Amino acid sequence: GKMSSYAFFVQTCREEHKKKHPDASVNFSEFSKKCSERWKAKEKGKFEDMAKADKARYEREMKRPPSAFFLFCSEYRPKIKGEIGDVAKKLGEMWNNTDDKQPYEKKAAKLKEKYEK
Amino acid sequence: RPRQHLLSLTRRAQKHRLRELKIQVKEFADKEEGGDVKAVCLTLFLLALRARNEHRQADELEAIMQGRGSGLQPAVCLAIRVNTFLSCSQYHKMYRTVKAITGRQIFQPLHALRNAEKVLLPGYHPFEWQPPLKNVSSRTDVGIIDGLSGLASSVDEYPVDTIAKRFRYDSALVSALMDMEEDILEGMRSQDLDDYLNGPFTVVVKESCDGMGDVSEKHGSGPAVPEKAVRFSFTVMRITIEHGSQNVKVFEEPKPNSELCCKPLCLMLADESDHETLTAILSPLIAEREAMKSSELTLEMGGIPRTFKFIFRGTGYDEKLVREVEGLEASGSVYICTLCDTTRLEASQNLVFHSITRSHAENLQRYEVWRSNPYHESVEELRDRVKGVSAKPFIETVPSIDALHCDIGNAAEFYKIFQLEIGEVYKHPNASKEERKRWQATLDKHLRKRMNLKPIMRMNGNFARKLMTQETVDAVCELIPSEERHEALRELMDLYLKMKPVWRSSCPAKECPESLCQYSFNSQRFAELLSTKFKYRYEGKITNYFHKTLAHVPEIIERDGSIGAWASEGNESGNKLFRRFRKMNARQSKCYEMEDVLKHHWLYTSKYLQKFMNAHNA
Amino acid sequence: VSLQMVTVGHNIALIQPGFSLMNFDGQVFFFGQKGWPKRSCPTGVFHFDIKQNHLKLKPAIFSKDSCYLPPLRYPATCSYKKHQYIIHGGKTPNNELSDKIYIMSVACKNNKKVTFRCTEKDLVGDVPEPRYGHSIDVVYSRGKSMGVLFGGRSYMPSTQRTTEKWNSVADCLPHVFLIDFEFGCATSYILPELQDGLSFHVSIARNDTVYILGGHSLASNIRPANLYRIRVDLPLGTPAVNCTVLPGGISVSSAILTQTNNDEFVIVGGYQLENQKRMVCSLVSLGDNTIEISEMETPDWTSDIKHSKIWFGSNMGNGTIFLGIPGDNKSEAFYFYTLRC
DNA sequence: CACAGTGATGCAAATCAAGTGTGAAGCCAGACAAAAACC
DNA sequence: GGTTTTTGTCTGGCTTCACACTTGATTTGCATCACTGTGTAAGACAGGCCAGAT
DNA sequence: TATCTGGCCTGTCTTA
Ligand SMILES: [Ca+2]
Ligand SMILES: [K+]
Ligand SMILES: [Zn+2]
Repeated sequence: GKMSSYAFFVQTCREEHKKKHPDASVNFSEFSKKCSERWKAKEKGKFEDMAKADKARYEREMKRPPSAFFLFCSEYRPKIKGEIGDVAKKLGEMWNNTDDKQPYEKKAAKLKEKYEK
Repeated sequence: RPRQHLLSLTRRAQKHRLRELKIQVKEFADKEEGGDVKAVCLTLFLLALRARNEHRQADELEAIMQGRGSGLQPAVCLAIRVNTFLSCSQYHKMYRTVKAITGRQIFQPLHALRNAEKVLLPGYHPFEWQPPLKNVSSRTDVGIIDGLSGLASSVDEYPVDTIAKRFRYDSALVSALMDMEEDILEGMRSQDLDDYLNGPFTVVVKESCDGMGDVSEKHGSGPAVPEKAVRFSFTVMRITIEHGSQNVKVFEEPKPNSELCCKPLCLMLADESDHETLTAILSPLIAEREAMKSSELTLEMGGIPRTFKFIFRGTGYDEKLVREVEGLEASGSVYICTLCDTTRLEASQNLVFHSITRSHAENLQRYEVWRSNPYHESVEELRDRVKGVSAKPFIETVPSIDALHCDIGNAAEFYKIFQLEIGEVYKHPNASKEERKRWQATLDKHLRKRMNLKPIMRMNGNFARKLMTQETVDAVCELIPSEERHEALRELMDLYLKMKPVWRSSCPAKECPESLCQYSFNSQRFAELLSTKFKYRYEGKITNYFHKTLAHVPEIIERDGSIGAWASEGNESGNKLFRRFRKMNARQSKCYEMEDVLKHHWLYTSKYLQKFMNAHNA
Repeated sequence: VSLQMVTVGHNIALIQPGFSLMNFDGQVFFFGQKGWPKRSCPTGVFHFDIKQNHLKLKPAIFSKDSCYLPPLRYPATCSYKKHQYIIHGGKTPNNELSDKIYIMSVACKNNKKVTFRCTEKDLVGDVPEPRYGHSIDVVYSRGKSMGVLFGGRSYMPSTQRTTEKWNSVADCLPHVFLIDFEFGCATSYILPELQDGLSFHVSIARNDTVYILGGHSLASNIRPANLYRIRVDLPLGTPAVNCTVLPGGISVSSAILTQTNNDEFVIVGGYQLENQKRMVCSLVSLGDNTIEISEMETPDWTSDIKHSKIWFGSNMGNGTIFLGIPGDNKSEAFYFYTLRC
């Protein structure tokens, strides 16, 4: 974005308010009123010259039951938490290293007929 | 800056133009509708649309606020493919274009339709025969089988000049029944019977067979096949159940001669006249069929095992093919009837009083008499004794009448009477060939002027349908001087049109009871008219079909209840599908044409697939 | 050995592969028509005479006491010495194999028209199952006459036969069959020398011995280059059959055999391989105890015969063969030649 | 160097479906000011 | 220039969403194969033959 | 007499 003179004015006012009132949560609709009154010929010149610098910056910027691996994975999730993408890497390695997966595939075999029907 | 159109503006820009109306809307919602700006704008928009008669946009927005997904189940896509005659290659073009323009996969891709086909084709459903079928494999996953059935083809053997594909008969029947299951259940229900009732159902199957000419041979390597085909088909005609001491009509085919229900069983490229190749290919089909007469098919329908007994009726055969396969002589012979032993001369003198005596069983005996000559007779006496049965039958047919070819032959005959009544042959016996040609030319030109018929080389069903009317006799009378013969022609056609409905309607008893009642009476006066006022043509001779039509129509009607429904016209209509499917629904190569057409022709005949196209007509 | 083209009459369609020719006193006759007999010729048997390279097929009639045998393809045919012909097995137009046997004999020859007698011969004992592509010959031993029958093919037996392979064919067991026509009984012999089944071979019969040449074995699918001698002894007691292999045998199936002179025959035609026709011809010289097979000069075949995949023929009798090759199709289906010796 | 198919095959490519918390994008609020078109 | 309308910026936190990997299995996309049909009647010109013309 | 154009016939050639 590119910032107008009035906009730089508003940002500086917000900074002053935050340093004066650290524990204070500003309301938006009241702040625009008081800021607009402050804006409404010498105070503004600083902000006016600041705005063109911002313009230059803008130029630079312009240019189905689960797979047996899933069933195994889900149960081993808590242990890994005790030890997502990282968890899945660990799950896959240990599953690959493991008759070990015959029971999980049997559960999947019961589930496959149920999916089909 | 002239105000742009509202739709062009960016979100920020349209907000500023409507912020005045937006705040006004927030009031109305808090005041009247509980602060539901969403629901009050949705309703105002939907109502703005229908106000401008734009219901489709409103209705779709409704379906997308509800959010329900749109897609067609594969078996429904299949039905749309099969029944609108789209090819997979063409359907693929539609599917691809729909998915890319709507971003949604409304139609399914071809691999899933190809999977939905599997249910509908023979070999998918399990079954068993008690007792097991003789000489038939009990395997139940047999789909398309080679039609040569292991025919020897080594260069020593007889030369194999045909390609053929088929279904195993039983395996096909099973797939037909499973296709009909919903119509069998609904048929019990409407007869107030138990859905789960499983008693001995009985299936009556119409069997049809036909040769085609003008089947072009493809280029490319293969057997040098002849340019003809043969088709064996069956139509499921009715199913009754035995509930008490009643036979309850669970199902009867509404449209018995439609291509929709003539199911293909055997496609071969071969000549019906070539007996050696014909028996080689169809003998396996007949042996499967003989076995099924002696067994009961137990098959699982809706969770409950059911038993089916089968009756096979071969009636979809033209006379020429019937004579060929039941060892009879060719249609020129003196033994004109395939239903009785009468002689061409006898049929002209008596005309009407002849009963059905021939049968597949009798013909088999007579061939054996022919072959063995047990009274050591002369060939004349031998032939007289077996009444022309001098070859061994190989296919069992019902002794009946094909209404299609009957309708055609008879019209072809009348067309000839018309010519000879124009040359006044009743009065002048001798006429030159040139003098005869002009009689036909006169009548041809006149049928064009008065009836809008163009001349055709070979007689047509629709021509016959249109020619055999009293209005056409009117036309023809404008060319005959003598009104004594206007009378004769009018009567002859009145009698014929009193007779025709009997042998063409599905249920003469319900549809033309008085025509059925009077048939024996009407056929007598028809016969007498030919004998007296048409002596020149019908003294000492009669056409095969005039005989069949005058002498056997009533007995057939009481033995079977109908003639028209057992006609070939449905299987003939199937040929039209053969030609179309060979061009537009098959791989175009000699070693896949027959099977691709057979499988896709079966799908076209599936009632489960047809039902999806009457969904609109709930 | 001159090759000669032949023209044919209106009923050229009758002639098909598997047809048979029989010789009665120099008059040739034709049997085994395509399709069932028609009202033009009810017997299916034709006077087959070639006059100036034009062949006319004319119908012949049967005697009152005759059977009307069906047209048969690839039956075993034999000549019996009073001259008569034996037909055993073969295919009917309905593709059935007939187990029957028929005898063809001249009944009457008034005014150069022949009436035939066709009688069925009943056969009991060890009857050979219905067959085609098999040889049958008559041997003479010790003033006694005996019929020999060997090889061929049939369909699977009813127990194993299935509709899906309804037409599948297998070689018959290679049992030599003695068949005495006088009594109507048949005796079977199993021999160690004859282990494989064999069909479409040539059979030559001299005195008490029959030579088996070439043929094709379905299980092996080989056209073996073997010669088998089979001697039959007819003593007062039960006859004995002894077989001998004799190397130097021709390798050919479906070959045609003609007799040029007493004791010398020519073997022409047939197939060396499924796709290779046998263009050479062999000469057989017979000795009371010896058989001689000699290479002879090949005939001047035309480019049609050379490039045909299939050819079929039968022996006319006076050392002349009637050959046929598949012809152009719209015209006539087959092209016929006559080869003289 | 005609050309748009004709259906089944089989291999590549996409997709699925589960676990949760990152950041990114759009949005609201009042008031005022860039740009970009017209008298 | 004066005037009219499109597009914003200023802020904190609201939601919704896509993404983050891995594994095995489905589901889609796509090229491949040898072959299809639409090309599909009548006039020009020569040379032999014999009757009626020269 | 002794030829002699013309139709007539068939059959091939060229394009469809
Ligand atoms: Ca037909
Ligand atoms: K129709
Ligand atoms: Zn009759």
